[PDB]
Amino acid sequence: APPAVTISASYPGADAKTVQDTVTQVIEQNMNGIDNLMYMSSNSDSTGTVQITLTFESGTDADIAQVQVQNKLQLAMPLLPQEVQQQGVSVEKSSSSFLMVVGVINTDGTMTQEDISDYVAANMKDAISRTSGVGDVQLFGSQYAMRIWMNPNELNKFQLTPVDVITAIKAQNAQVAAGQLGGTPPVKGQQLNASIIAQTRLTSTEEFGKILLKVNQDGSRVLLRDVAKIELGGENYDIIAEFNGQPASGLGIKLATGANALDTAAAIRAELAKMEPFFPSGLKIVYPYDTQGVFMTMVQLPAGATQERTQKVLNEVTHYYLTKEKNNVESVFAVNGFGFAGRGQNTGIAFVSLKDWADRPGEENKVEAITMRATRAFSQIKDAMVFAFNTGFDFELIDQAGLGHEKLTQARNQLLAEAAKHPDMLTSVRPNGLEDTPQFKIDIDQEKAQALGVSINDINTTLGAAWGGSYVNDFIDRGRVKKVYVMSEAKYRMLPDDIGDWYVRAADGQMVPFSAFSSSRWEYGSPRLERYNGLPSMEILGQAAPGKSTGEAMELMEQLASKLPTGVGYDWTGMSYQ
Amino acid sequence: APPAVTISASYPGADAKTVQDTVTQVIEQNMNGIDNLMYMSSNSDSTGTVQITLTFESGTDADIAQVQVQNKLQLAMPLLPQEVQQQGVSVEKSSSSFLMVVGVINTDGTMTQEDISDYVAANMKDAISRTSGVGDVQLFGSQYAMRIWMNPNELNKFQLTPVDVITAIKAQNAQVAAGQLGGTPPVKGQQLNASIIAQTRLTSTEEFGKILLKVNQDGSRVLLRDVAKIELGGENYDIIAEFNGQPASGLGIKLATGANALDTAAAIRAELAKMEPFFPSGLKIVYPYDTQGVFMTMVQLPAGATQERTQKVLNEVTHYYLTKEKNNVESVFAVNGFGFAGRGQNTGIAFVSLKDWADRPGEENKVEAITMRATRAFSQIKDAMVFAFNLTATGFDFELIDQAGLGHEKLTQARNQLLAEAAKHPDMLTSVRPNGLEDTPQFKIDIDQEKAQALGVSINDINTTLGAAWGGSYVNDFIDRGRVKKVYVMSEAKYRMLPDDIGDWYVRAADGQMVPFSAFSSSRWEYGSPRLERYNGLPSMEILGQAAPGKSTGEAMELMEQLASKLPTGVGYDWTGMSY
Amino acid sequence: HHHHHGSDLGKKLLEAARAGRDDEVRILMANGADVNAADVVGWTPLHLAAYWGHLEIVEVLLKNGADVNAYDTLGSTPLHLAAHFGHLEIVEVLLKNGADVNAKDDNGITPLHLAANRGHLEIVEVLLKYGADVNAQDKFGKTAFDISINNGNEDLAEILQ
Repeated sequence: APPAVTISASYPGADAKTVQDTVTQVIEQNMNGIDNLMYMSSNSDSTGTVQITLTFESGTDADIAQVQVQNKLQLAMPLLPQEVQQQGVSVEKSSSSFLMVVGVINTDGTMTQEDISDYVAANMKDAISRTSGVGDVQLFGSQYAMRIWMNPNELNKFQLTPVDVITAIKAQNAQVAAGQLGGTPPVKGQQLNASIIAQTRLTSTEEFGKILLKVNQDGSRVLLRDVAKIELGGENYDIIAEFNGQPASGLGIKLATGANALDTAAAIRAELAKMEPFFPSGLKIVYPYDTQGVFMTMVQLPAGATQERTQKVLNEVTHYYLTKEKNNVESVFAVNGFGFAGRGQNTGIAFVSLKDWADRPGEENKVEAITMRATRAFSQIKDAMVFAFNTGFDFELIDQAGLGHEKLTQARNQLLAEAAKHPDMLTSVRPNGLEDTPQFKIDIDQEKAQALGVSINDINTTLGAAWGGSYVNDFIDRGRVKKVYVMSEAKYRMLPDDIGDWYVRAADGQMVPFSAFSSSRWEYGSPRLERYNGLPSMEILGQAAPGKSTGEAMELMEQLASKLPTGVGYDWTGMSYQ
Repeated sequence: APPAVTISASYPGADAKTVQDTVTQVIEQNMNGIDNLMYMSSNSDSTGTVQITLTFESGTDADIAQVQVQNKLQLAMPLLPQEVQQQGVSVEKSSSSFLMVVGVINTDGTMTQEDISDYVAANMKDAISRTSGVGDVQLFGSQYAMRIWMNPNELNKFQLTPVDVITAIKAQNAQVAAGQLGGTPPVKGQQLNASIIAQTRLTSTEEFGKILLKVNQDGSRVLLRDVAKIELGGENYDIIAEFNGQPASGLGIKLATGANALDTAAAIRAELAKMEPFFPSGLKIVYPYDTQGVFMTMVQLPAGATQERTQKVLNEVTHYYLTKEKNNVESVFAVNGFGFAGRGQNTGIAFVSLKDWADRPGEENKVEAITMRATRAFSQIKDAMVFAFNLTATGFDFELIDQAGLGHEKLTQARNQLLAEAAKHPDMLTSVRPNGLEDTPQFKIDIDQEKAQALGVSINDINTTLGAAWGGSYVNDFIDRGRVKKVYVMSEAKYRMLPDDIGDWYVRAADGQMVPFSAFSSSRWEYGSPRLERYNGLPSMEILGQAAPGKSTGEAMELMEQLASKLPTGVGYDWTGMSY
Repeated sequence: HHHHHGSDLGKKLLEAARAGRDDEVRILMANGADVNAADVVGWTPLHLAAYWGHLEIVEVLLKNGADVNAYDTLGSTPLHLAAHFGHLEIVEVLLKNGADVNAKDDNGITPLHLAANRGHLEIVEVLLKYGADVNAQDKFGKTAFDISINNGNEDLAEILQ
């Protein structure tokens, strides 16, 4: 196949457009002078995530493509936002499909879904990631961070903001270089040499809780635990997994381009054998997907849909396999928040593992019939594309003259409407991406901010830190470096009215609520903006109708596309590039 | 074909010495431990640019050369000034010369040179740049940026400075991450999930115009359009191109080391074919240099020479081909401010394309004879080396090198001593000349740190006011018709032309008082270099020349060596290029 | 005027009022669909149709008793949306069918303020024509004249006169 190098970066709490116009465009403009690049495509998501896939000529050496890409990215690194750089950008040469899934459970149920995901993140993932042949490792869960969950009523009561909390965490969860007693060059006759130790990183919720925010004029103390709840919790909360309905975490492992599948999976198992003895009681490894004997089930809800909606559809999927297919299905490893096409609150995937081939006798109990029967059974599900799997065309509608997002959508729609009027040639002609959704547009009134003496940086930090979270600095959890995040407690960031309970401190020391200097309205915007060779795009999938050739259908699409508005072009990619 | 990797960095508003000492020396000190390296050279220009060329054994794998050069460059990146890093340092593995030029004009004359350069940069340059085989791509012009052209009278009227301007642009042309209502983890039962959208990048001169700089005590408002003019305009203004006298922009394309010229030229035409159907009305691609059929004309004026002066010389050259050689010459693509030499106000170049082979019968109508007559006719032009040539093995390439920290002024003296002796041996040596540029008047300004402190004016506020007004400052990015582009503050031209203008710029002290530049600085003229060269990490001066009619190079090198051996202590030499 | 969640036919209508399928809106109206089905943000189909400029649907919903003055959860009516996004004919239609020309969202922002800000001059004149208080102030004390100064759009200032 043609080799593909994938760049992944993130921006905590950023919308798609923000990701696109501070990260994706910047990187894309600097992917020049690389050898054998056939084409480049990208996504920028309202998860605050970007993925740029650079696809090379067949025969290209993947190591060389990777390196050339990494090097270009390195020279672009300083044009990115600091928030993005400090997350760590990754660059990978791998297959898009999983080679295997390593399941992890607690048979004594002593550990929750979150505790298992942290155990996996902190004790197992890095060593798996350093095994040879392992291209990419997806944790089905999140590593713990120190979570500081802010209360806006208590922050206001002591005349504090998230800016003050952040400032104080950087000052009191610090690791200081303090030099030595009797250090070089020393005076003559010095007898004593010793390291000076000053502040070290904090290691516990106890220690964060006694960070000293401020001493009142009357002498009393305001500690961080007085304005915030303090707990270990995920860097994010978007991916939750189950194994036959019980809590789980795990690792989705992808094979590095060109490596051996069989050697790589043996090496993984051997590395897993090294970690088992040191597991806490209850922890057990389960192997829910080994590459037939296995297949997958994709769950795509329309955009806007929450974790709770997607979980309800995954339950039906899991239920059908656990009840209607008892006799053929050994297990279901189900992941809410990650799907075949990447990541969102509205997507999910199920990995299915079948019983021994020999105990599934007969035509009707083999992979092909089972998947078919399941797709059939899930096609009734309302507002969810749900199919099970183990042909067509791949078309990019492209913005060639700065048209913008809204107009390229109108053109997309005009193409789809025309293609539906030719059912004899074209069927299932659909976007592969997402639809605009309601978003909350807030405008800061600069005039009012200025007249009250409230700085815009305090306003925007207060907003962002509270509603999107902010990666402040690092700490040590049982000897492992990890992150520290401030965000609002769930209950003070759920509804529009909550905006007006956040207060910012002005130069004169008075507290000023968000409502005094903001105003807001609903509007529509994209949760996934796409791009093809540097320009905005929209990917359209379809197939030829029965008894019609791929080429005739492509020919029709090309004709249809010539009649689109001025500025809109197109191109073939993936399966349709040749 | 010995492979070269090239590092290019850019520092807006920097003099040659500033570049050299903050960028070039830092990079060079890490250029060691690289396999198959023959030598290293570099220029540090008063255009705010550096170019380090690393040359490798022939046969050396170019991908590996590039990987190792960049590995070493990574050691210096955190030590470089942030203003350099933000422009984007580049590392390329290309041929030194153009494979082709892609010209762009407007046949309706409804777009300017400035507009055509933008259209090319935003819709065309990147895709060409990503094409396999494309080593290096030169835009003949500049992408648009948002230009805020400051007025010091209006700024002083409202107690503002460029620091205030810059600060207000960073705050009000921002792209905020604002999170979500109902994001994770939520309160169980949450139905509502929406992203929060706050400030986005501004997209238009109208939006920059209304950035609020201050509210007065009486409630009225000072907007950025009240202290500046606001328009789209080049990141810089140094490159201007014409095609047959009409406004043009274009792309100069060099081939990646080892790549196939035919194939690569074809991919470029194929990528260009994807763009044509979406051009605005009038825009047309033309092909003024394919690679006998073509030749170039170098135009080199002395240092100090303005863009207007260089334009006249280019006009004379263009004129000669369009009048005198019109039966032979199909087109002339003239570029002011870029050349063979790299780039600067006193350079230009013309790419010339001749008519069909069979529309020029006779020997006097072939490239040799044409370029010979052209060079002959141009020889009479004064304050300009102009010559035409096709694109030797009796020339030499000498490097004079400071091997004892003698400094730039002494290396010059020593140079003049070598040149003056080579000019008293016409039997063995003909036209022995520096390849570089001469020192020029430059305006040296001293900040009195004592006066600054007494007045409570900070040094950052002084240096940023000076730099940003007279040199220009990259503030942040904005979005122009859905493409990321830069935003620059600079003084409007009117206010940064003459030395008395220094005094019109005010800076605000701690106590709120406005202080003119004249209050804490003094100035005098002096001389300095506008292109400092270096060879293998040491200050240097390249000297060119050729053997004398008949005698072979090896004997001319033998004399140059004798001459050199008599120069002051500390001055050494080495041979590069041809002579290696 | 603040409407609540429909179901199945209320969802179908909302989704179709948005995409501009004129056929399917007519089907669902005949078959009982709630004309004032709101979504999670309080957008009725008339909001959606006004926002994405499907004039035919806007007239159809109005034919079937749709609340010309539906509020979303922030106080914003369909006229606000049409005025703001420069959808002239819809502005005419809505004001012809009883739209409150002086409706204020939670921010004190009127359809005039919005038409003013985005430079939609034809729409500004129509709003004035149908009663629009030209001295209406939003929560920051701004009129649509103040807007015209801040933008520096002199065509507008002279219309406001």
